[PDB]
Amino acid sequence: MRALLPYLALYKRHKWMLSLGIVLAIVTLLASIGLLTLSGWFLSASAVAGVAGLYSFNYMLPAAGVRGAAITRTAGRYFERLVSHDATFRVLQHLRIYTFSKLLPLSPAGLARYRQGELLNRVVADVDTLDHLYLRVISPLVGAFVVIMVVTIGLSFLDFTLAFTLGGIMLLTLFLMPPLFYRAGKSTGQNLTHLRGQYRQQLTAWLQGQAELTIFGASDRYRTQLENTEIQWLEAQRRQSELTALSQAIMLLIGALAVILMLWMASGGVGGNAQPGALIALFVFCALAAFEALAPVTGAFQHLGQVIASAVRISDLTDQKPEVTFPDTQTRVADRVSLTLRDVQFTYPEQSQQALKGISLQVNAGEHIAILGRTGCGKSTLLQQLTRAWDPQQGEILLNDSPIASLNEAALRQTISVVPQRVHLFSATLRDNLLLASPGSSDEALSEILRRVGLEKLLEDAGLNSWLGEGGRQLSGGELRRLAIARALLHDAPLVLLDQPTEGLDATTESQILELLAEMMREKTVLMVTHRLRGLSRFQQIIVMDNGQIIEQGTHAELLARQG
Amino acid sequence: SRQKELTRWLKQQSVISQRWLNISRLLGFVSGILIIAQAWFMARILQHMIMENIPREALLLPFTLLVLTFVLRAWVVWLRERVGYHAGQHIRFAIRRQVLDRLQQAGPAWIQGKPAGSWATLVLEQIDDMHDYYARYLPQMALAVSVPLLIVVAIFPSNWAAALILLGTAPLIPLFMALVGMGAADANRRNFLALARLSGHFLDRLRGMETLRIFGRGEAEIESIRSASEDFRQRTMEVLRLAFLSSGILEFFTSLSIALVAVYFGFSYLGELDFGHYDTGVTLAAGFLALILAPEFFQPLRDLGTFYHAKAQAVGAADSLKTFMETPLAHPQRGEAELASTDPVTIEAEELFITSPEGKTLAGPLNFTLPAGQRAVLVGRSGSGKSSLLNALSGFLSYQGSLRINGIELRDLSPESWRKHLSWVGQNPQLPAATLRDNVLLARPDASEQELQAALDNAWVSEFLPLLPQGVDTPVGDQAARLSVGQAQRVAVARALLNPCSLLLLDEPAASLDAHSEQRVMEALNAASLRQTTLMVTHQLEDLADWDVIWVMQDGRIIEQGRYA
Repeated sequence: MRALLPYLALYKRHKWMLSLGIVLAIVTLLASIGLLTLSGWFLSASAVAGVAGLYSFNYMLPAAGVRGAAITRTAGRYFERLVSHDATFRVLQHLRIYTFSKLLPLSPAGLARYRQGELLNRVVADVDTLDHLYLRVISPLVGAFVVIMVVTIGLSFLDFTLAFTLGGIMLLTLFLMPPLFYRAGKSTGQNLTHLRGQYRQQLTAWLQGQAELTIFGASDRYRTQLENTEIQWLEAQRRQSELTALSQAIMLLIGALAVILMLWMASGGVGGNAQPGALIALFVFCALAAFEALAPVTGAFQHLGQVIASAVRISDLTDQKPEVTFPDTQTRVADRVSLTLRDVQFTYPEQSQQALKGISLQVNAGEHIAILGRTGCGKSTLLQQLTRAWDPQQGEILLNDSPIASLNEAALRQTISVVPQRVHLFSATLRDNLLLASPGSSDEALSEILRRVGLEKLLEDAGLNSWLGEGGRQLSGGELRRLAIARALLHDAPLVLLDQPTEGLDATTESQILELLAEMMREKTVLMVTHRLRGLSRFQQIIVMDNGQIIEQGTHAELLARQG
Repeated sequence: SRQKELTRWLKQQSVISQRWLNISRLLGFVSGILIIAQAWFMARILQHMIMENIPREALLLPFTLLVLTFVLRAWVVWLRERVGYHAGQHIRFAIRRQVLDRLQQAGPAWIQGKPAGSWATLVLEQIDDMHDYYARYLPQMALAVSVPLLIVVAIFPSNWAAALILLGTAPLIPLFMALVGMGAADANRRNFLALARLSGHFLDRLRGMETLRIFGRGEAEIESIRSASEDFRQRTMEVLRLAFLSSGILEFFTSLSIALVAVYFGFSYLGELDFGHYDTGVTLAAGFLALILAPEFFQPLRDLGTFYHAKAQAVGAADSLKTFMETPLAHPQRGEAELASTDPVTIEAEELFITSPEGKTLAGPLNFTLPAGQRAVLVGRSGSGKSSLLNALSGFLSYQGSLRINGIELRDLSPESWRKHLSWVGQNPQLPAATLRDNVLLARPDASEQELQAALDNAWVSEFLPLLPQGVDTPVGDQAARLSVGQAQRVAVARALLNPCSLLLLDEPAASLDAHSEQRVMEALNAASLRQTTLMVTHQLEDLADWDVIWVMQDGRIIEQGRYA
């Protein structure tokens, strides 16, 4: 279709490696057809000549052709598999960069409406199946078409009415069987995918709700409709396996019609010859050997639908506009912050909650604001506006008497270092996990900062060479929390936003971090957002808020009196 | 040792459809027979009109028979892998019934161990990985040994030299694959670690884009994707130079065989070579039979190469499935007794141990008595097995000890009829019905609407009904039709209170709920905990003064048993 237009421009970056992988597919298929066609003719020509015509018949040339066609068949297929797979991996790099460059400016906002679980696993499975457009679809379709044309052109030097029936049948199934079978199996492809995700959600809600289904007795009758979805789902997989049966049986009948037509028509006469002799087998063995060019064709076009499916599931995901835009004013980050937001009344999309009811607070440079609010207060939503995940409507956020919107992304990210509640281990070497904060940091600085934070068990063995994340030295909560703080210390931003630094930590670690925060993040404006009441005594200011509104503010006291 | 043991498992599963896996072997033999019949008829026709110049219409009988051999082949091909699918569907349908029977019986205690996403790859992805092994690999593994051997038997009476070119490559193909298999397996272990941490590199960076933006590394992790994609290509293109050499060996011997057959026959008809034929001049029809069948000899082994990838994934998917069925499980004993009355029951326990399905004891020796129809809150430290006692009373955990319900040991009680007197309100709200109207009526789906309305307002689920688009029948599926946590919990309360119960269990109902709903959840339950004996585990120590008994549970033991004194 036309959904592939943005992605066919990525295949054009490497267009001489994809063309070489198709030319080698044509050469290999022409060598397979030529080897059997020449072998079929060589047997007939020599048998007719017989012993009497030994000296008259020149067998050296056909004997060199079978050796030549056999070598280019084996070497051609080896290099066609190498060149076409190598070009597939090169385009894969361009598909991944293109997908990542598009999903990045909309990382917090656009992907929030979907669910991160399936969405992120779907993008990887759709980029992987866009990468297989060349091998599954283009290479078999274009390799077959040129092979059909060259065979038809080559056989027209012998008989015109014979080359256009073998070429005519072969072309009439390259353009008819793939569409007639994509159209025949389109409902099943939709029905099967709908029933697969329907069984998945009926199974997840049957497993996750097994405690609440067993007690009320519905565990048996909610499995009965779970097994009736599978019965319907398995009947939509059989109907898809009966279109592969019909396509292989029909392709065997069309390759049988061409062989039988060549036996009948070419025996009547080949090129105005009453007794063609050895030319009967040249056309019969061409029809026999020319239909493995059409073996991949019918399963290639159904693959185009799956590629069309995945080419639009990404081209709408990557074409939704970014929530915020960063003007490239080329500003310079200041040494101090003095964060001030006069008024911020912000509401989520498709939500009437309106978490910020127009709050106001002023932070001076070096202060240690500690916003307190129970769960559901939308206190973390305040930290979203400061990093500009969402821009507020009818709100004013200023940063050193300059609005947050005026700062370019290159300087805003350097002005504010935030430690998120969910800290992500990048599944890379520990040196590559903390150089994310500050790329220019020397190797000595990494060890020192990782020491002062208290992560000494990481530097004990292979401290900067060990592999963290998946398939490596996984970190635990409270040992991963010191990594988020370690990154914020490398980043050295004047403002430090902490989002629940001690949400799930025991007494001994929480006490360390609160001192860990105050000792090192001492000259830096800190705006810490928690629902815990322990360490607020060292903060120069405390903000107590409920349902996006400031109730108890200006309390230099340890905590809200009632909260104690 | 293990991979051999997994393959033996895949054989034990392939018994439901052994009838369907025998017709794929039989139709492989029949499809092999029709190839010789096709090839022999074509040679008979071709020789007649080439050597004996017999016209088209005098060969009308072989043409009529050659069509049948072509129609029969197409029928067998259509018939052969419809039988193959029917074979592979029956393993998938039978095993998926065994997996679900293993999960339903294991109960919610064992199910909750893993995320429901990792359970639904076992039931959906792992099991469907095994179809193309019983449907396409196993049938083809036996068509790759019959058809090549059946073709040689057909050629041998004609020539022992044309049937020796084909049979000559039979030992050489697996011999040369082993030589290239040493180099391949060397690169499959050197590059195995690097390609395991580079394959999941994109999804690694693609997830955690929120951490990449907040540090400004968005433009510098494009270069990482560029280096992790250039390094994954170079390493895979080292593995593939050897995986396409083993594949291309079969393509080398299928064209050497056609070249040798064509040259040997072509030279034999000229007089240079005369060793193959049985002292009778080799005929044109004897050279077409061997040339037509030379590509058909290697086709079964070529298809087997493409379907061989299904062999590996069905063994990997048999590793996850086999260990799942070989985990020992301790599950509650199926009782047979019943409850005489629906009057609220009395709980009693002495030296009670609660055993996990894994086999460990969560709650140590604990003894308590709960008189009929008296609420009793159970508060304790986190991780101290306080929630395990609620599961053991529900019948989800097996216990060694004494736990009798109303004077009858809980082991003897039939779960189907014991849970008719039981109601529960979990910590996280889990709504398994399609519509919000059927979630409330989950206890009994045919209850009168007049009664339902009295149950809806009791739990105060009706106050936020207008906010929902469709009202009572608003779809409540987890995707795009959700409710608030304090809203999907107030409908779990209505589900619990619709049908009166003898024992009602509460597992931290007011957790991670907004202050607005927490007020209406509790006072809906604080009035529902008096009609029947209630055992609540609460996180908040506040406002428990009007609770008959308090048990403090530390390390799975009742240490402080008091009345909020």
